[PDB]
Amino acid sequence: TAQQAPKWYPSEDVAAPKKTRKAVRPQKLRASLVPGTVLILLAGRFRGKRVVYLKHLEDNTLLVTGPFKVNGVPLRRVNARYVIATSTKVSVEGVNVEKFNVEYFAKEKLTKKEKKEANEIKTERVEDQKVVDKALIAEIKKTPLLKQYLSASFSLKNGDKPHMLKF
Amino acid sequence: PSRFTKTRKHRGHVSAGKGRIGKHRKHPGGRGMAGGQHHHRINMDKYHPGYFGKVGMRYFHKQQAHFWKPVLNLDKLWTLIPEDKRDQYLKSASKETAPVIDTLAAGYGKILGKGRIPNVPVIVKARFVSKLAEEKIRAAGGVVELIA
Amino acid sequence: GIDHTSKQHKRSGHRTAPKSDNVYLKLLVKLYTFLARRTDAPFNKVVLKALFLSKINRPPVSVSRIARALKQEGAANKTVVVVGTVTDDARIFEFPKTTVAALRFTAGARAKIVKAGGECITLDQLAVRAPKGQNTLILRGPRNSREAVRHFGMGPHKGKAPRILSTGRKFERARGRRRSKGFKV
RNA sequence: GUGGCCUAUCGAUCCUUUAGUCCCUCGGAAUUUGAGGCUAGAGGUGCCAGAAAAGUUACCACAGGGAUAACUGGCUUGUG
RNA sequence: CUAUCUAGCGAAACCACAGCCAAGGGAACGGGCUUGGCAGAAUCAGCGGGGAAAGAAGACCCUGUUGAGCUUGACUCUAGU
RNA sequence: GCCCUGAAAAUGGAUGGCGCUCAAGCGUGUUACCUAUACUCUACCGUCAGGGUUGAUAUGAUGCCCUGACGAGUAGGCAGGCGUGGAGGUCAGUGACGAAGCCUAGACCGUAAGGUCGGGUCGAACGGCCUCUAGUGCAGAUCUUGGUGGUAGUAGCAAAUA
RNA sequence: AAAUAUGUAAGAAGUCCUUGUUACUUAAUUGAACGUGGACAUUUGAAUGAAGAGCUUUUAGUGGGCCAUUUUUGGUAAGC
RNA sequence: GUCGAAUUUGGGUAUAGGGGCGAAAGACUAAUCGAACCAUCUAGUAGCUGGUUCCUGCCGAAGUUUCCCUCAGGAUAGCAG
RNA sequence: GGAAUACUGCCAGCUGGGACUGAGGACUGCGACGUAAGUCAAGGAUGCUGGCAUAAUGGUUAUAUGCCGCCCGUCUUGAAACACGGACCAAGGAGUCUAACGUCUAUGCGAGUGUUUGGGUGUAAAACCCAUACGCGUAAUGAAAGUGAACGUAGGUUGGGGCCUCGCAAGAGGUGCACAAUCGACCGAUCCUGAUGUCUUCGGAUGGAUUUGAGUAAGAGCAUAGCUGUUGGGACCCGAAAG
RNA sequence: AUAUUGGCGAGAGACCGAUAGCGAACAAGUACAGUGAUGGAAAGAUGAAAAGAACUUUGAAAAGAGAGUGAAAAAGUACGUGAAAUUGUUGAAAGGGAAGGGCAUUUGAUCAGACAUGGUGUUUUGUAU
Repeated sequence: TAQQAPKWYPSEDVAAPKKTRKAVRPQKLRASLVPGTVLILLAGRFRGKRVVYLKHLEDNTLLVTGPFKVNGVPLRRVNARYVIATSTKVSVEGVNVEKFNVEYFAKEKLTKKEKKEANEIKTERVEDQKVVDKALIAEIKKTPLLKQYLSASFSLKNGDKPHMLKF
Repeated sequence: PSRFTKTRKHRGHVSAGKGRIGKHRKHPGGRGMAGGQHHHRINMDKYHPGYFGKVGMRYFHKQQAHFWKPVLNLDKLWTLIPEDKRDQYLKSASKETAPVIDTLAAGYGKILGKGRIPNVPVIVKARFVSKLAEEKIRAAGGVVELIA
Repeated sequence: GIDHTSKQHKRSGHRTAPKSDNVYLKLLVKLYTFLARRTDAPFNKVVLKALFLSKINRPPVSVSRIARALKQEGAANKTVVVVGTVTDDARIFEFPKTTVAALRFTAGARAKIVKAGGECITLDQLAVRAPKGQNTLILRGPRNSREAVRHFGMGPHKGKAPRILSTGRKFERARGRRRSKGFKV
C-alpha cells in the first residue's frame, strides 16, 4: 500500500464539558439612566437624534421612542452603551408600557432561498406608537422648546470637547 | 556498520569532529612507539613501566614443552572422576577399593593444595606434587605414586 | 535570568527500562514495577533496579556462596534470590535442600540443587510465593574480581596491573620495576 | 652522631668495569677455564629527564608565516 | 596610418554583490555600517585620481628537526693509488 | 566657581545632526513619563525530575495522565529522526484507463530535515512499513569534467607605396 | 604593625566509668594502642543552604589568548 | 660592430645525464639546466596551508601545569561529555 | 487652653471606568449564604443577539510604507574588511576497509568456552552434523634453577542495602551478600635462624623480618556482533622541493 | 596435496550503470601530440517497423508554410525524455548614486476549507423514496 496504518485510532465519543459556574445576574444599570430621561443616539439609522427612555427590558436593552410624531422615531429597543443619558428629565407616569417585551420585536428570520433581487409594517405596532406618543406629547407641551429640542438633531462643532462637555 | 557511525552525523559540521584549530593532520607526534625516551616519556613511565631495558638470562632454542607443567589443585581432583561413580566412591569411603586418578591422562602434570578435599582415601598417579598436597592426601588416608 | 547552582536537565545518571530487547525480561519488569508501585516493600524496588543491570553488574553466583549464606544462623529455611545466573562449584560436595530463585540456572547448578532435594525457580513464581519478600535473602556477586579492574587506576605506587598482552621476561620487568635499572615505580 | 649549623654544589636505559653471594644457567650427561645472570657502586651525557655532528649560497628551491623584520598608516613623543 | 562614424567579422584579462562623498568608529586608510550631505532615465568620446585594479600560493626576512648546489683540517665511508 | 587669553595643521566637518543663549548649556533637586529577548501572570513546545494508572471490554505500559522547575552557546560529546543506491520480508501494493523523472510566485502536514496532493510534459517501470547493507546527503577545496555569461556587437581586423 | 585574603575545630567514628590483650613501655597493672561491658539521643551541641551525596571507567576538543576595575614591574611613554 | 679571416655555413660523424661540451657566462645540452626528458618505486613524507556534504534536541570548554634538539607540535594533569 | 489639618502608615472599607487572556472538558475537594431545600463569584466562560455564509476574515505571492538589516566560508585575540577563496549552472567529490587491541553495551554458554584448519552431508560457495587437538581462561612468583595458596564457621573490627524477631508506629536487637577502609593468616622472591638427620657435605624443619609481587582468601571467563577510541597500513581528500 | 591479476573455456554476484565501471559499453591502445622513449582521449539510446516526409506553393538554393506517414513529429538522422545557468517574445509589477532580506499592515492578483448536519417531520412525489 501507500501509508501503513496507525497503531491506535483515537476515540470519537466526545467528552462532555464540565459543569460550569457562571450564572447570570441581572444588569446593574448606571445611575444616569432613569425612565423619563432624554437620550442621544450615537449610532444606528437614528444617530445623533434625541429620544426618550421608557423601560429597561430583560435582554439588557432599553425601550425608546422619539416620539414618532416628532422626529420619525418609533417604539424601539436599543443598547445602553450606544447612547448618552442627558440631565434632561421628563415625566412618563401614566403610560401602560407593561405590554412590551422582547417577543414583541420578533424578526421572523429570513431563509437562504429568499435572496433579494433588488428590493410591510404591522398596524399593531403603528397604533401602539400612536397610543403612547399622545400621552407623551401632552407632557412635552408643558415645558418650553422641548418639542423642538427633540425634532432637532445632535452634532459636534469645532471646539466641542466631549470630555469637558456635560450632557 | 555505517549508518550508526557518527560520520553520518558530522555531515554539515565542517571539521568532522576533529577541530578547527588542531586540524587533524597525519602523524604529528610520531609513528608508533616513537618518543618513548622523549616526548612520550611520561606515558611510558606512568602506564608502561619497564618497557625500556633488558633484565635477565637468555635461553637459546627455548622449546615450550619442557616447561609443560600444568597444575591441578586438590580443590577439583574429582572432576576427573565421572559423577557416575563419584558418589559411589564417596559414600564407599573405604580401603581396598580406593579410586585411582591418572592426572597425566587428563593433561595435568603437577598437584597442588588449594584446600579441603574430604576425608576419603584416594590413589593418585602424578608426575610432580607439592608437600602440602601430599600431606593432605595421606591425612585423608590416600597415597601418591609417581610416574614419568 | 537565573544563577544556576547545579546543572540543568541533568539525567539521574541511573538506569531504567533494561535496554535489552528480551521480551521476557520486559515482562518481569512490567510485573515487578507494579509490585514496587503498590506493595510499599523495598525488596521489590531492589529486585527491579537489579533487573536493569548490565552483564558485568549481573555477575554470576555460586552454590558455594549460597551455602555460605545458608550457614548463617536463622537463615537455613530462608529462600535465596539472585538477580543473575547461578553456577555450580565442584569445590564442595555437600549441599542442603534449600529452594532458590533466579533468572538463569546452568545445567550443573540445577542438577546439584534438585539432587539435593531443592528446587530452582523463576522470579515469576517467586512473586506469587512471596510478593513482599517474605523470608527471603538476596545475594549479588563480586564485581572487583574481573580482570579489567586490575587495570583500573594504573599509576605508580598503586599495584594496578598494566594493560598488556604478552607476559614474561623482557615485557615490563625493567626500568621502573627494579632498583638496578634506574628506579622502581 | 647515618657527612659538613640550615638553605645550592650534581646525572637514566644500553655498553664496560669492580665488590658481594661463592648463589643460578651454558638447555644430550659431567669436570675445569670462559661467557652469561642476580644485588651495589664507578666510567656521562652542562642543550644538565640525557642525538654521536662544520660552513656558505648575491645561482637557488619547496611548504608556510603578517604568530615575524624591511615602507606607509595608527597609539607614543624620548630625541628633533 | 590609426583612433573616430559606417557595412561585415568578432575575441580576451577580470568579475563575492557592485559601483557618489565627508567625518566617526572599526583588524587603527570603508563602496556598503552610523550620522550628515545629497540624489532624476539611457548614454558618446577622452582621461588616467581611485577601485589598497589585474598579473604570479612574495624570488627580501623568519620558521621548518624540508631540500639541493659549492667548499673544508666538520662526522662516517669510498673508487683509485 | 563659570567665561576669556594661553590654544598652531594640513580633502570639507561634526556635543550624532539641526540648532539652542532667564537654554535645548553648567551645578543641584522633586515628580511625571518612554522602553529591553530582563522581572511578573497566562497559554503553547521540548527536556529533566518526581509521581499515579493492568481491571475487566479496545487498539497502542517504550502507552495514557498529573505536578513542578528549566530552556543562551563556538570547538566538542550523546541522543531522536529525514532523505539516497541496493538486499531479505510483507502490503495476494500502484501501474499504458499512463510508473519514474521534470516544471509548477497552485494547495496541505511537519519546529525542521523533508513528505503528500492537483495541473502540465513524457512514456515503462515504482513505491509504503519491519529489518540488513553502504562507493550514502555539498555552496565552497586558486577543486575536477562539461557548459554558459557580463565585459561586448566592444578591443580591434592599420607594416611590405595603389 | 593592620585591612583583605588563610589553616583547624564546633561531637555518636564523641564524652565519661569499669576492666581485658601485648614479645612495646614502665621502678611498678605504670602507661600506650586496640578492645568487652555500662550510662549519656533530638537543642546531638553555632547560623544559613543543600539544587540529591559519594564513587568509577572511558573518550573528545584545547594546550597562539585578549580587555577592563584595582595592586604592581621595566620603560619618557604607548591601543607597549 | 665586423666584413678575407681564430671567417660564415650545409651534409656526414663522435661525445650522453653527476655525464658531455665549454675562447669559462655556471653557459648550452630539442622554447626544459647550480644537474635534462620518459616511465616506475609512488597515492613518496609533510609537526605546514586550503576544504571537509542533512535537521532538531540536551550538556558544554581551553589557551594553564610538568617533560621533550621543545617554542607553528606532542605526551601528561586539568576543564567537558 | 482646646481643636482641625498636613505628613507617614493601616483596613480581611466601599466604588466606578479601561486593556489582555478564557487555557481545561462527567462528578469527586476546599468553602460561603441558607432552618432546610438548595443556591453560590467556591479545583480555568457561560449566556443573549446580529450580519455574512462568501474570497468577507484568513493564507500565499509581488509592490508600497515605517523601523532594523554590511557578504558568505575560513585562519584568527580580533573580519563587512584596504586579509585569502569565490563570475554562474549541472554532475562527481573528502574519517573508509582490514590485522591485533582497550573501555562500555547487548546475546549464547558458563569453570568452562570457541562447529566451519578439516571430515561427513547437501535442494550445493548456503544450510545441517562432528571427532581429536589447539587457543584463552581456572596459579602465581622469581633473572633462573625452581617452589607453589584454609590456624580459624576461608578470620577479626567499623559501616553497610535487604531480610528475621519484638513493636500500632516509633524505633530496639539478630543476621548481615556486594562494596570501601583496615589489622592479620597463606603462596612465591629477598634477608635471616638453622631441628631430626647425614655419601660430612647434602638436606632445610621451626620461627621471624620498617622488605617485596601484575597474588589465594567458596573461581568468571570464552566466543560473536555494535558505537567510540588506539597503532600499523596510501589511511579524511588534494598538495612539495627532492631521492 | 600447494600457487596462479597471464592464456583458453564455463558459471555466478547484496558490484558499476555511460563524468561511474578496465584507458576503451561505439572503427580504443583508435584519432591526436611528440625527434623519441612515451603519453593518450571524447563519443551509447529516433521509432514496434523508415513507414526517414510523396505532392503543392514562396525562395536562386538551403530551408519555410501547407499536405502526409505515424499511437505520438511536444519523436524529423542537430532525433528517448529534455532540467539549470543563459537567452528571446508576451503578460504583470516596480524603478531619484544599487538590488536583495526580517517584523507588521494596506493595495492588486490568486487560493483551500466549512455551509448538508441527526433531527418535530409526512405540508410528499418515484410511495416506502
